[PDB]
Amino acid sequence: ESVKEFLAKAKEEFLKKWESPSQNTAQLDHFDRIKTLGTGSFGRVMLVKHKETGNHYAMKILDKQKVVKLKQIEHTLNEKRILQAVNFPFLVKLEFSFKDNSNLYMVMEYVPGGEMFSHLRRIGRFSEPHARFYAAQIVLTFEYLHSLDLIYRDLKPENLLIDQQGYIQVTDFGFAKRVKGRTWTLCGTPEYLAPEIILSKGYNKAVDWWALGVLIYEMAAGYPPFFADQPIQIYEKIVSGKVRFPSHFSSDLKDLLRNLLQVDLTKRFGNLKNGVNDIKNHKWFATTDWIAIYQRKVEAPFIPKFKGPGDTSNFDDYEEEEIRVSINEKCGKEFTEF
Ligand SMILES: Nc1nccc2c(S(=O)(=O)N3CCCNCC3)cccc12
Repeated sequence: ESVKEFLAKAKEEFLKKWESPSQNTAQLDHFDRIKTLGTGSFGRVMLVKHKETGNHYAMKILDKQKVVKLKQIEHTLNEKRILQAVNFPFLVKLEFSFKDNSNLYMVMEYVPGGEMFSHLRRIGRFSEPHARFYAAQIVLTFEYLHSLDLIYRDLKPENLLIDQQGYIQVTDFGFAKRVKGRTWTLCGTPEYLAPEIILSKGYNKAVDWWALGVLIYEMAAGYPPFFADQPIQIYEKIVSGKVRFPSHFSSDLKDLLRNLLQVDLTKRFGNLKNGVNDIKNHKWFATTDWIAIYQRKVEAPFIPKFKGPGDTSNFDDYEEEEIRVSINEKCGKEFTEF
C-alpha cells in the first residue's frame, strides 16, 4: 500500500502541472553565457549563470526553424510539458523555460559530474555493484514515469549525468511522451532500439525495459550487446533473439538480461502481470534496498571530481557559436503552447 499511495500522490501532482503548464518564467538577458556543453542538429546546451542569483544552469536552446524542418515540433512540446510537470529524485529539474523570435529555451539545474558515458569509457566497465546502483535508479525512475503514462524512449549512457553525490540525473526528454496504450514514432538510438520499434509496430513502455537491458549490459561489459558498423547490421542482431554474454557476467546478471532483452515483448520483464516487481524482486537486485536508493542514503560508487558548481572539466569542448535571435518571429503558431 505504501507504493500504491506514493504513486497515487505522484500522479495527482503530475496531472495538476500537466493540465496547467508553466510558461515564460525567465528571459535570455537574465543570464550570462559560460560554455557550450553539447550540440546537436537542432539545438545545443550551454552552461549559463543567472546574473542576479549567481546560480549555474544548463540551458538547452532549440532552433525553432530546425525543429520544424526535422519534424520535432510535437516532441519538443512534449519535452517541456513533461519536464515542467515531473518530480522525482533522479529526473533533472527544469527551473525556467521561455521562447523568443528564434529559439525555445529550457533552463535546467546544471549537473556538473558529466555523462555516465564518459566515466564508463574512462574505466572500461563498471563492476556489477556499480552497474546495479545506477540500474536501480533507472528502475525506480521508470516505475515513476510509467505510472504517469509516460514513456521515456531515449535511455543511453550519454543521457545520464552524474551529480555531486554520485547519483544519476536523467536528461533529454525529447522523445518522452504521454501514452495510454501504444505509440508508433521511430525514434531513439540504433543500439538501444527494441525489436518492435525496428519492425514499425505499435509499441508501449516495454521498449524502456528493453533499453534498460541494453544499458545494464553496456555498463557491465563496457560495450552494448548489439553493435556493428551500419545500423542495418545492428537491427538484424537486435531482432534475431540471440545475445552473447561475457563470461565474467554473473549467472544472475545473465538471467536478468535474457528477460529484459526478450525479443517477444509479451514475455519481457517489466511488461508482465507483475510489472516492475519482476525486476525489483530478481536475484540480481537482492542486495538493493529500494527505499534507501530512493532516499539517496546509499554511498555512491564514486563522486565525480569537480571544483565547484561552475566547473566544466567533466564535459568536453565544442566550437563556441553565436546565440542569434532574429528580429522577426519564426514559427510562432507552431510553438504557441511552449
Ligand atoms: N542539466 C544538464 N547538465 C549538464 C549537461 C546537460 C546536457 S548536455 O547536452 O550538455 N550533456 C552532455 C553533452 C551532450 N550529451 C547529453 C548530456 C543536456 C541536458 C541537461 C544537462
